[PDB]
Amino acid sequence: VQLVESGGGLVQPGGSRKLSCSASGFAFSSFGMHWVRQAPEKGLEWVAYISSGSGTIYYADTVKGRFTISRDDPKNTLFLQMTSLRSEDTAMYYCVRSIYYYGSSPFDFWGQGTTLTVSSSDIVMTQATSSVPVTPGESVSISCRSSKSLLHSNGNTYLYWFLQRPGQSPQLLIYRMSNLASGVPDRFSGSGSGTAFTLTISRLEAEDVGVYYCMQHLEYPLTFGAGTKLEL
Amino acid sequence: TASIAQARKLVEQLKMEANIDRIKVSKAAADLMAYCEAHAKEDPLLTPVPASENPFREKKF
Amino acid sequence: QSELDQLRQEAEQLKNQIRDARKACADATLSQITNNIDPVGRIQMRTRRTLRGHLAKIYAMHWGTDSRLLVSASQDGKLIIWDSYTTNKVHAIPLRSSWVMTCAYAPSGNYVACGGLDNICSIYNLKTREGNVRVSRELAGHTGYLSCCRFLDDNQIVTSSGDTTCALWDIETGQQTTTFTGHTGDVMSLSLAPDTRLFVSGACDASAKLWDVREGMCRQTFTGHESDINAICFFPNGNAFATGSDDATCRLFDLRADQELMTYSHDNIICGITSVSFSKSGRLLLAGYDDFNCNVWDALKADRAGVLAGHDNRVSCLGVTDDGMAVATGSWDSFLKIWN
Amino acid sequence: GCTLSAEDKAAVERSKMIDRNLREDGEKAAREVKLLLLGAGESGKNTIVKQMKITTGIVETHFTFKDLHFKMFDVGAQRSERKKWIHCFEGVTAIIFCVALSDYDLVLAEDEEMNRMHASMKLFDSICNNKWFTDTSIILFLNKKDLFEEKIKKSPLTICYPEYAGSNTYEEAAAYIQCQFEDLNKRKDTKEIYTHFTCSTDTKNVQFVFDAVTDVIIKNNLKDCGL
Amino acid sequence: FLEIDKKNCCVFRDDFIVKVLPPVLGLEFIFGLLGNGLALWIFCFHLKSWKSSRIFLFNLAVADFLLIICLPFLMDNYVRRWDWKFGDIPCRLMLFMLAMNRQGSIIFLTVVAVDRYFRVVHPHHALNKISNRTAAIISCLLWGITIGLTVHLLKKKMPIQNGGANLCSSFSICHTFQWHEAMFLLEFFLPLGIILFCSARIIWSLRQRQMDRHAKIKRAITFIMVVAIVFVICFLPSVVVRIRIFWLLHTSGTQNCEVYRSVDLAFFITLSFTYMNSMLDPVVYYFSSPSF
Ligand SMILES: O=C(O)c1cccnc1
Repeated sequence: VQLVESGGGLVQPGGSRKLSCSASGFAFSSFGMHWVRQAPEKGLEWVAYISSGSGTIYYADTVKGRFTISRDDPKNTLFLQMTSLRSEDTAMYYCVRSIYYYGSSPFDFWGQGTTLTVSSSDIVMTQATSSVPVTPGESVSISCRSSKSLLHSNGNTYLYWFLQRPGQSPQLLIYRMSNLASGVPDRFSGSGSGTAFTLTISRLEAEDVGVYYCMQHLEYPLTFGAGTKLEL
Repeated sequence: TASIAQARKLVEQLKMEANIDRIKVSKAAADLMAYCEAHAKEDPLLTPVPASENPFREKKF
Repeated sequence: QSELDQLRQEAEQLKNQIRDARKACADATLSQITNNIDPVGRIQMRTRRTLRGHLAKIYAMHWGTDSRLLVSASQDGKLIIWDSYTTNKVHAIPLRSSWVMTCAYAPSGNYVACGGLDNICSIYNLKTREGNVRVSRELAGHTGYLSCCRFLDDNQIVTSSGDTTCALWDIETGQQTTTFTGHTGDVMSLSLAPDTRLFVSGACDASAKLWDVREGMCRQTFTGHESDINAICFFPNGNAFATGSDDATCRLFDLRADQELMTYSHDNIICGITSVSFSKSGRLLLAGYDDFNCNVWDALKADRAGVLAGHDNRVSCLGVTDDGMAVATGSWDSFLKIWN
Repeated sequence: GCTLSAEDKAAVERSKMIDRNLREDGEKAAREVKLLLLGAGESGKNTIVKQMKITTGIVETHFTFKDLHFKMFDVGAQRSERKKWIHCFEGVTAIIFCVALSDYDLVLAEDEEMNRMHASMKLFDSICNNKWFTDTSIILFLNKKDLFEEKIKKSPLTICYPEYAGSNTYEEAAAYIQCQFEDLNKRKDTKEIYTHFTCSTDTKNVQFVFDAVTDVIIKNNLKDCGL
Repeated sequence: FLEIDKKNCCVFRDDFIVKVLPPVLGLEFIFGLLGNGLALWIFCFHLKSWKSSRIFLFNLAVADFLLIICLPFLMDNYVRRWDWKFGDIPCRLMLFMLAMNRQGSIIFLTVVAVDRYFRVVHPHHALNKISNRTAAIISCLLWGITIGLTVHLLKKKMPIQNGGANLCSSFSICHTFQWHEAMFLLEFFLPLGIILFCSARIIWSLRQRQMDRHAKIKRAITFIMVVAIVFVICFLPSVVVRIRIFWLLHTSGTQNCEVYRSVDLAFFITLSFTYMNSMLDPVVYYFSSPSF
């Protein structure tokens, strides 16, 4: 499974740029695809989303109107046409694989995105801590606070934990507040109730360090938390 | 000799399932009845739970 | 030929000895032991959900052990994983053979099986890194149609077949580790025991055989029916099981008594049973019929508690969830109904 | 309705995509003609499938003739009893029934007191008067025709049919086999039996199958409109 | 005598109408009432509109049902000679219901005949295997085609007074050449050609396929000619007397009207022969039908 984003580079402001994502190794037409920004030395930020079969397209209200996301399910290719490129649109644009059925793990595969450089209501996810130094072996509890109850009426709590290692695309750890992702070892665990959340890492290692983002998936736009960086 | 192996293994099977310690039908029926009363409250089909505990309801839309 | 005839004389002696031994065990019927028991009332189950989307006759369904997902197989070549609480479809698996007669959800939920007239138990990986459901294995050792398959684990699956044999398989190997070669008619149903060490198998020789999965032997044999046993289901104890036959009677047998305990028959019923299940306590015996409706039997008094009548064609499959919450009932009218 | 979550909505959308694909697959399979190919063990079904379309299980034989997709399901490799799986083909368009009519004198391999044509007659009686094919029409094929017209020059039909009062020419014995097979129909007003002789023909058997299937599709179209 | 809504159209309160038209309209009303009541009740509750052709037959049923429930208004008009005693916009919608349900019944007879044509002579067509959600789309679009041609009566002045008698009839003998009389001629002649071509081609195909020997095909080839001759003997005697009216309009103008009295008495008795098709279409289209 590979998501290889293309495009980017230096774009002078007011000019368009089409960000292509050549998907490979998975059934691309079945996945709802997202674009997620990451401004330099800042947090993750969701940009656009297109559904499986292109039937439902959401954007961030920052990019609502200026950006258009599109698919080519034969070519296995996701596009993002970015008209009127402002100077806050300079970021690394990750393209995210996500599928939605009962028990699916959306946001589970991220591409190594393109660094695009430009010259010059929402559920607020508040991670109050921002840097936690821990030695390998300590039991960390990274917390996250929501501005709205992510517990929906059906029973599950749409809270998504990510790990962005340095020099790496973000990787889903915990999907829907308690469920570990597929490649994730049984050392991360999620717990919480409605608004107050915590990711308890047990027996930390050297690769478990990095930035840790919580994300809501209850309501669009999908707001991320400001990431809790972990060092040694 | 054409099907003596089939018939002799049928005799062997009738010999081995004759040599099982059976339980009297009263104890078997009483153990099924004791399982039925020991789990009757944990049965949402003979005791129809009200709709707040039932995941199968009627939809507005 | 003296030897074959004197050994079938020994076989008839063994049948007479087994018959008189289980008659010596028969002292008091279950219907006269549970005569003091207050019967369950008029069971009124409404169709809560109806699952639309199959185009042909549904031949099998199987509940997931999470009691929310169920797979259903129909002969439009489609294996559909349904979400029952939301009614919506989780997967549609197009089958390589349209003639599917059985389906089985894995208790992990990672896999699903299907099989039928192609004599192949295709096993489908539901949870792939890709978003498609792909075939993980095709078990191609049976010579008759597959009538029932049942997952023991992620890697073990026992498959009934119309070649008069059951077979315990290994999925990563692809070959049958065990073959159960005792039936003389087409084996039409399986039911694993809850501890998964035993399984019963009803066949078209009107006999249900209790097998041992590990030892590979026929432990007990249960002959109480007159016609072909189409359906079988273990009691939730694991010490009894009911059989649905084309005799239009359901019979509950016991493993420890090695005999029939009850007969769930009605004189106004002439068509056979296609499907048999129990509720979570084993008090209710859900039985699907060819008179287009399920019947709810009191499984301790043989009095028909309720009737699940919503199907325009023959009820072909029914399962009660593992928490006993619902009864899905699929049928030849291309719909599954969830009852509660 | 906004009672669903952001993931419940996308799961409902995925289910509607699944619904769209299921409807398109059902519409694709509705155009295809399903044919249950039956017959005895030595009845010449493989000759039929190799001159019409130009391991275990059942075998489907897809072929296209005059912009119809046909699907011929050979079930000869099911040694299990037909009662437990013949309802799978309830709703098949027609039943191709091949009979090697040169096997009137030949006897079986498993029972040498019953001749093969009377076994094909009992199979035709079980299939035609079945409760699942009360209105499924039968395209009956009498296959080995030139071998039959040689073998009746070498051996009479009285070996097969004792009540026969005709001679050993081809047309008498062939019409007698055809009528003795069509007298096994006990419906006669609900299902039709279409009969053909298929020895060495060039694209004529599949033309007969297309014409009989067209008559079946006309009758089912008229039943879909109530007429 | 003469009357001018916008042109001179001789209208007549003839005394044979009050004798013979309320009995035949009462017979058509109660016979069509039992027929379309059983038909719409079955099509709504006993068997749903499962097929495409059952949808088209249900639309024929609701068309001639709307016609027969409009019919006792016209019967209570026919108790009078031509006095409409029920307002002005009720008679305008009454003439709308009559004309629209008569043309909608004709359009749905024609679409059932074309559906049978494609089911017989083109049996491997995509139009035979069309779903319910496009059969209902086709039926509602045909309802739109009918209503869009008949709302021009809806924009009329409703009752037109004679000399004190308040007439309300949308078939006035006017030389202006309104869309209603041309729509009468077209709604016969184009569906006559389509129904006769489809029925003759169905009979020719079911004879060329040598499949008329079946026990139920030779019932259907009679009950297709039956619906063709029912259409003809119900709609042709109105159209030939309307062509007599047009002949008298081309040969006579609007000068002497006392031959128009006999011609219009015949025209309104044959207009009762129009509504007896709405009476007959239940038994002939559904109670003659198997699978019902
Ligand atoms: O129903 C009609 O078509 C009609 C009858 C009389 C006058 N105008 C219209």
